[PDB]
Amino acid sequence: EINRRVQASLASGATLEEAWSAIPEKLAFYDYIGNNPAKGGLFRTGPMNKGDGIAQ
Amino acid sequence: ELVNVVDEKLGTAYGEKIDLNNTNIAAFIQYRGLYPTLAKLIVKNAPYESVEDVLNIPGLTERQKQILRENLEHFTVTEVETALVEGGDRYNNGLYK
Amino acid sequence: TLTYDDIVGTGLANKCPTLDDTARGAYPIDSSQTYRIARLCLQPTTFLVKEEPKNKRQEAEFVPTKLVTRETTSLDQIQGELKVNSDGSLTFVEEDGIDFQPVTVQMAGGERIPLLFTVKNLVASTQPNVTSITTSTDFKGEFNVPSYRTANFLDPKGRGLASGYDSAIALPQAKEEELARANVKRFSLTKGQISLNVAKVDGRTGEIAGTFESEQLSDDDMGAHEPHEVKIQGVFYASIEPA
Amino acid sequence: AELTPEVLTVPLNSEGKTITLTEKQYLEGKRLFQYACASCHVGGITKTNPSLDLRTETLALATPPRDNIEGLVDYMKNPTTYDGEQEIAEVHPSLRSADIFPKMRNLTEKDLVAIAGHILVEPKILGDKWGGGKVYY
Ligand code: CLA
Ligand code: HEC
Ligand SMILES: CCCCCCCS[C@@H]1O[C@H](CO)[C@@H](O)[C@H](O)[C@H]1O
Ligand SMILES: [Ca+2]
Repeated sequence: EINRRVQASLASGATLEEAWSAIPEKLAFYDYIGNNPAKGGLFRTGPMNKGDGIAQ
Repeated sequence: ELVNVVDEKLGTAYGEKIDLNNTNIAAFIQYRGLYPTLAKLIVKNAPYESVEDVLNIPGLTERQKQILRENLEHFTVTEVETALVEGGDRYNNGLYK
Repeated sequence: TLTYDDIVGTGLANKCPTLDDTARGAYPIDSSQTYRIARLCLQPTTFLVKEEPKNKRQEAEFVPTKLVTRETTSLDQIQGELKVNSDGSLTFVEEDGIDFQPVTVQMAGGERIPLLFTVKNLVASTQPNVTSITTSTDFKGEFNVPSYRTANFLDPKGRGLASGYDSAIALPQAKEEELARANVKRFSLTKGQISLNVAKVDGRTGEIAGTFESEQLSDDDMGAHEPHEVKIQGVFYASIEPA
Repeated sequence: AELTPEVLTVPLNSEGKTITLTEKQYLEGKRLFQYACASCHVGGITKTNPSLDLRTETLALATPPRDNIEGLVDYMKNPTTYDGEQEIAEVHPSLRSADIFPKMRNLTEKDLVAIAGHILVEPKILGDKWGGGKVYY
């Protein structure tokens, strides 16, 4: 979906900076393995933020 | 800041060509005529200030010198890197197949 | 004489040859002949490690250590040219031999100190005008001490210089900078210093024997920590030959 | 896919001449290579000197070129180092040192051709796996 939006932006004139600058942070953040729930461990306790950190 | 000296060396001509000052001896197998006799001699008589200096190794037959000449475009020289040359690593660097 | 089966398992294989108490002679040097040391042997009898104090106003002493790697310490079959110099001094230039042993000693309290005990690339000299080698002759020189581990050595998490991972792969998202010293392996090359004090000479044979003391740095674990200063003492033996 | 006449067609000599082997020679070559060579060259590698392999490209850069029947047959008679500078019959099996490498004693000229044929055909089938070692198992 991120690739589609970037291709559309471009198809319609945007620079590469603009096209990517148009991607919502929230969408990008989903496209990150730190949010994939199959990456944990049984004894790795607490919030996700306790592993990779609090995303800024 | 701390640097891995081997990774750095891959950014120099050592990453492109056979370096007469550092490269393990098995690399000489990549060209006709170098291994084992010239390779032994090149490594034993290193380091070299320039590539051409390889021609000044004492005791070389004429065809030996000629083989050197034909392969100079495949050679380079950089500073002796201690991590590549210690431990007899030029002779056996722990890599087989 | 003694064969391998006489010696095997006794400890003697780690002992440098000794000279009789009559070996007090003089080995003449002809500035026109070239010579070599055909066999240099160094047997350590004491390893001392310099303590590292909390304040650098206290005098730091070399303290005794306990050897934990058994009788695997002696350097032997070392050889190289013995040059006669302009001023009549002699210079030994090491060419080859069994010229290093990894050694681990333990401080009181149990801290283990690995070191590469060595005289690699030794260039050692006497005082000038040495017309004969006598029990008054000394050699003093310097040598190289390369990293205790060579470049392929992988730490327990697989990280290395010429091989291995370049990060702490078990901490996929930890910050890199605090771990840089652990992650980026480095290969030290330092200098050590040695003195050989002749105490016995067989002029009839070219054999000499005496005491030595050297100083060098210990293992820095490929850059991960600061090495300690070591002082090695023992006996030596050498056979000189016209060559 | 099949073991066809094209797969079995290999360079005879340094000058571009080819020779087509029969399926029977191929099989013979594989058998005799097992009988006399595979203890050190299983898979196209060399157990006692892994720097040198039996890959076609490696053989081509030997001196003299060994990437053809004639070169291989001659190797099997009078083996040299890779630069052709030294004769290594004393530590590498050949017809010349059949006294000390006794499996060499009943290899005929035709056997030598079959083995050469095996060595040149295998990489045409196996590709980089030939001479690749364990990475390619
Ligand atoms: C369905 C039940 C359930 C689920 C799915 C969750 C899920 C969650 N909780 Mg909640 N929670 C629960 C019930 C649950 N909780 C109950 C009942 C309480 C009251 C005790 C709590 C109190 C609580 C607190 C106080 C916190 C959470 C937090 C969390 C988060 C991290 C979980 C974690 O680290 O677990 C780790 C789990 C384990 C390591 C246990 C694994 C299974 C054990 C080993 C079973 C034991 C086996 C046994 C010995 C077998 C013996 C039998 C014999 C015959 C052999 C996560 C969203 C943390 C947080 O992020 O909150 C904001 C947090 O701080 N929970
Ligand atoms: C181990 C005991 C071996 C057996 C059995 C055979 N070979 Fe071998 N081979 C061996 C070594 C150590 C080497 C390298 C020798 C050197 O110093 O150069 C080789 C090399 C070859 C080569 C040359 C490879 C190249 O790339 O040029 C060939 C063509 C070769 N060996 C073939 C061969 C055949 C046909 C054998 C069976 C009769 C055979 N080898 C046996 C070790 C050993
Ligand atoms: C300059 C020294 C390097 C020595 C030559 C590289 C040998 S590496 C080489 O990588 C290839 C991967 O496609 C394979 O064909 C082959 O099996 C493999 O060993
Ligand atoms: Ca004295």
